[PDB]
Amino acid sequence: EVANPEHYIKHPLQNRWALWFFKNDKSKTWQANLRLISKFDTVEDFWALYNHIQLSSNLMPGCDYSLFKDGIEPMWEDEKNKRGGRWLITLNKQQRRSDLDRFWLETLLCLIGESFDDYSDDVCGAVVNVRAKGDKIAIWTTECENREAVTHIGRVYKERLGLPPKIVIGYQSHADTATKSKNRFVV
Ligand SMILES: CNc1nc2nc(-c3ccc(P(=O)(O)O)cc3)n(CCOc3ccc(Cl)cc3)c2c(=O)[nH]1
Repeated sequence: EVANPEHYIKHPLQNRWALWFFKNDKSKTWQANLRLISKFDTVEDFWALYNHIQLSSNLMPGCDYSLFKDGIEPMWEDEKNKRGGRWLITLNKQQRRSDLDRFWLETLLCLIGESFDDYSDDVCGAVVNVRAKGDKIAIWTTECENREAVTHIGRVYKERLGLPPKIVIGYQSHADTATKSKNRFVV
């Protein structure tokens, strides 16, 4: 006597995500430049979000997007972030053209579609940096000492972007990034 959900039910993601924007407006404190766009926990709502906002390639230099599981703030300071690190994809300025938007989207669909299976717990979120000096996309993991997790994650990622095995990508811990110029792991 009830309706068959398939038709009218939204498709719930395994997690609620929060999309954040950072605009480099040099006359404000960094923490205050970072602002929450919106949150979503369903497939339909993700596409509503993605489609109504600018492609990463059309953001001006010094701006960022990032997507984090709800309750993880997208900064080193977060409880789930302080012991962690990231897989860094350094894109040059010719890959802003052919790669950026599809690397970022693939990243988004990796997070919310939980492509890391078991390891999906160690995932916190991801960041795309638009810079004049060449762009960045990073995946944040929770613990920079879970080698089995960190490296399987980084390897599924590399594969999921379609990167050839010539290209190596490195994982830096947050404590190193936050204090320094170097990779804990490479794939
Ligand atoms: C003490 N508070 C604090 N300051 C920070 N400064 C950075 C940071 C890291 C790298 C670069 P770069 O690529 O220009 O070299 C610039 C700044 N971060 C890391 C997060 O960055 C994010 C940027 C944008 C978004 Cl949408 C999310 C995170 C933090 C942070 O986590 N906490």
